Amino acid sequence: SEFDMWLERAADITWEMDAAI
Amino acid sequence: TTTGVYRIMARGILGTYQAGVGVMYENVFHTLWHTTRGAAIMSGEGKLTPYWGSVKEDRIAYGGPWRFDRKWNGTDDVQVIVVEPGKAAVNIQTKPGVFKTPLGEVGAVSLDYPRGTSGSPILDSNGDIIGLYGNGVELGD
Ligand SMILES: [Cl-]
Repeated sequence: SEFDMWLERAADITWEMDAAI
Repeated sequence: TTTGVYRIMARGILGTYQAGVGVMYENVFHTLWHTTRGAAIMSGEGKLTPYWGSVKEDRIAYGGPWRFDRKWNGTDDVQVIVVEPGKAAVNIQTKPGVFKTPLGEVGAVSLDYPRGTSGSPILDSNGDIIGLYGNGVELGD
């Protein structure tokens, strides 16, 4: 059969202020 | 740009699953070695192969050398861009725990997430990536 790996964008690289709050 | 956080998806006998997480930065895809073990990865009709890798360090870079060089100062909180399997990405702010090793002083994230979350990037307040989740961070100014 087939084994494959691939990339799927999940997020920008960024700090989030709300995550602190 | 192509710069960002990516799920490393895999498909085979076990159906489709999230093998891990990685970061595209300065035209290099960074992840943990055990996630891919040096296998090729597709990027839209374009395959990436390992450029540099270390099994013992459990780090691997596709398309160029490891680009991240910033370290944790051992004081300030960091944020992890947590990319869990089957859930939207989220930023989690946390304080790493300092730990001493024979190789040097190290920081590690106390948070616990499922297997395929490994590789989620750890950022400092400047937005610089200082390590990947499941691998930890180094101490330094
Ligand atoms: Cl960690």
